[PDB]
Amino acid sequence: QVQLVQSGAEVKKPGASVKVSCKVSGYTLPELSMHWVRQAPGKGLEWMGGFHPEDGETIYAQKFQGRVTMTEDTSTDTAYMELSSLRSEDTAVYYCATGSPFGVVTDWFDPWGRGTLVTVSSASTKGPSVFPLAPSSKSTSGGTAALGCLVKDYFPEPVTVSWNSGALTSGVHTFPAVLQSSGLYSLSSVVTVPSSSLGTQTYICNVNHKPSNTKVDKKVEPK
Amino acid sequence: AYTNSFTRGVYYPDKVFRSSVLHSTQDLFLPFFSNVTWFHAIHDNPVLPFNDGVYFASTEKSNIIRGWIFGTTLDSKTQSLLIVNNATNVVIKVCEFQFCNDPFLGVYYHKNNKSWMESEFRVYSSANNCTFEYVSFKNLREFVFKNIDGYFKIYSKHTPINLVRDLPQGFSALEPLVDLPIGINITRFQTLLALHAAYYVGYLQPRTFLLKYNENGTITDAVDCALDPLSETKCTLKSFTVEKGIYQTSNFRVQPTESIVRFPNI
Amino acid sequence: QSALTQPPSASGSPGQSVTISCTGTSSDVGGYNYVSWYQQHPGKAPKLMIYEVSKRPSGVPDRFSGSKSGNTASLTVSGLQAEDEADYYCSSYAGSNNPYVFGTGTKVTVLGQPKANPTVTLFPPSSEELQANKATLVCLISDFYPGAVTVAWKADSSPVKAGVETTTPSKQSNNKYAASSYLSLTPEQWKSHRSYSCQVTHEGSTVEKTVAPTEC
Ligand SMILES: *[C@@H]1O[C@H](CO)[C@@H](O[C@@H]2O[C@H](CO)[C@@H](O)[C@H](O)[C@H]2NC(C)=O)[C@H](O)[C@H]1NC(C)=O
Ligand SMILES: *[C@@H]1O[C@H](CO)[C@@H](O)[C@H](O)[C@H]1NC(C)=O
Ligand SMILES: *[C@@H]1O[C@H](CO)[C@@H](O)[C@H](O)[C@H]1NC(C)=O
Ligand SMILES: *[C@@H]1O[C@H](CO)[C@@H](O)[C@H](O)[C@H]1NC(C)=O
Ligand SMILES: *[C@@H]1O[C@H](CO)[C@@H](O)[C@H](O)[C@H]1NC(C)=O
Repeated sequence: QVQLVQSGAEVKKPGASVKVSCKVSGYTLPELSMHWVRQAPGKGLEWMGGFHPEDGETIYAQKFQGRVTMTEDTSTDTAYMELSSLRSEDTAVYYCATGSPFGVVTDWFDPWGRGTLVTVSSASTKGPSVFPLAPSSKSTSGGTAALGCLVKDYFPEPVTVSWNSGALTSGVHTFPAVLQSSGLYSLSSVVTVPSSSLGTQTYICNVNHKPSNTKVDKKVEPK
Repeated sequence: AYTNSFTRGVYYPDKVFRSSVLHSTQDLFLPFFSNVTWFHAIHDNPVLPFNDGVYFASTEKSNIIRGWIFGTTLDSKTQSLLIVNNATNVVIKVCEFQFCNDPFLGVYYHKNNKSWMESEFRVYSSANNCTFEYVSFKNLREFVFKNIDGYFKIYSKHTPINLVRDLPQGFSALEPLVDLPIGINITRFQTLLALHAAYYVGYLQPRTFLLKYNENGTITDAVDCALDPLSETKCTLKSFTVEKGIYQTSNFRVQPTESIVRFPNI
Repeated sequence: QSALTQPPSASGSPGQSVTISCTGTSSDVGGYNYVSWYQQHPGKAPKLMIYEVSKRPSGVPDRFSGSKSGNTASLTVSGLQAEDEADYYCSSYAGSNNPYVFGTGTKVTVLGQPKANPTVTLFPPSSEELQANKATLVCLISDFYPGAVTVAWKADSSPVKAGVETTTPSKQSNNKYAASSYLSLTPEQWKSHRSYSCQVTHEGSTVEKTVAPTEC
């Protein structure tokens, strides 16, 4: 059967433009009723365009028409959604899909290509801003301890949570690095570490701001 | 799977009109009542041998069978004949093709994005040297394929049929569709189908045939002289009627078993 | 065109059967409902589910089926657990050839109700963070029903609004959801205040933990 493949994940500014390709594999592109769909992140979906099998028309949703566009390439078997002039609600996942598939033999069902999550913000990537989670004194030697790292005023996209190299695999609490008022990210995420090591040992947090070039791994400790 | 060929695969041996005459000829023919091998679209087009030549047929109405492939090794390391019969025309090509796992052709999708065969799908070719090119169940489509002195030939006969199961008993004859002086060495073959049918094969042999050309220049009866002692008598008398009698056809001669070779031991 | 909408969650306890519904302006134009369903698991991509309110895709474990007609459509979920825990979007597919549109979603989950005893943890700023930019006090709540939480605050016996707040989707091995907030103040305020606290306010539940700067 055919497989649909999104262009990873992406970030472009408001008032700038984004093009998302979808590769299709096993079999070629033109045979497929390619369609594209928005999702507000973790919320409802919304349409934006697609090839009808009537006329081959790459029609668009009126709420986005002209500003959203579609195009295609057979040489790589990529469909494309191109959305110009980005706005507040365009921090969406964009999904590739098609009611077709084929296997030389003809077929008609609607599989989906996982879709590119995108961020849109006015922010930019920044140097060091990593801190350990200094405890409350009831965590220090408690029924369970808890420990980790804190982050502020940074905007790389990716980040690593686990709070030591290989020693921790339970009691973890990750969160989606939420935006500050300035549009930079912030992060706290929490691991219930062993009650012996908190106050007596130090670990490490791999909080590397990749595109800043400032790839920092920093010590995890009470102080 | 097998079935009886009956009379099938009689063809006009030379491009001469004759009429009301029992012309006798030595050529490659499908022997009378010989078994054909039979095949199906249910997951069947391996590389057959071609031997001296092939009779082929299919009973059709779907028109999913759309060509044939021939050569010694069929893998671009020699020139390989491809015949196609797409839409309305016989179409012929002889390139150094490099066919896919199956002769599955490729097939016609929804027209809204344009619909065409993709030349199989995997690779299909890896060199040119296309020394020749040309362009011209309810039905049985007979064919014959032979090569002699680099003249490859196609013959055919299209007819309606009622017997879904086998090659029909009765008679019909094949005129040449094409003769091709293309000189390629053929010892193996395959058939093309589209990918989403049944076909037949049997091998020609050098045989004497006695051919009844009718009043309309048309071959309408045949004797395969080697079939049986009666058919040897029909050809001995040049006649489809043999009266009550005794007729010398031949001389039964015990074949040499092995070659016994001796010289002085020096 | 065939515009459509649906209820928020339709959730139930483990092993339950539940009914997703979608409601709108008309059928898929040109006949009976071409409406089709798409199942998105927490943190993961949509699968194709029942299509044309009747047709079943590959890999469906029989526990799913279509229902209703006209300006409405429905899908059944049965035996519900992890991975059945998903958002079932409706969408319209009229003739495959008349313009499509998408529902608000219906996120089923293994129902973590009646609502649990909260798990609390709290972290003041560190000793160098008290010197750096605009530091923060941060609080975990773990094992409580999502969106019913408020991981809220009190700074030195005065009520205060959160700086930012967050949630995380369900751990599929435990069905537990969790939440956290980060409170914002100046470094002089983090040095001066020394009893700031995660006074949380959830539906039917409230708890408080207090701390000083870098309280080891
Ligand atoms: C025509 O093809 C046949 C094989 O398809 C050739 O004969 C074979 O040649 C190979 C080496 O080239 C030998 O290993 C085989 O033992 C041969 N088989 C037989 C039955 O003799 C034949 O030489 C080719 N002739 C031409 C003119 O191409
Ligand atoms: C012809 O096929 C039948 C089975 O269909 C088999 O018994 C017979 O031996 C075959 N004869 C020849 C000459 O292949
Ligand atoms: C058959 O295929 C050939 C190319 O192989 C193409 O030129 C032609 O248009 C097709 N149709 C007919 C009727 O020959
Ligand atoms: C044609 O044949 C020669 C060998 O005779 C081969 O090396 C060459 O690659 C072929 N060329 C083309 C254009 O197919
Ligand atoms: C010869 O052909 C004519 C039609 O041209 C047909 O009527 C006639 O019956 C045929 N005769 C024979 C002996 O086949």
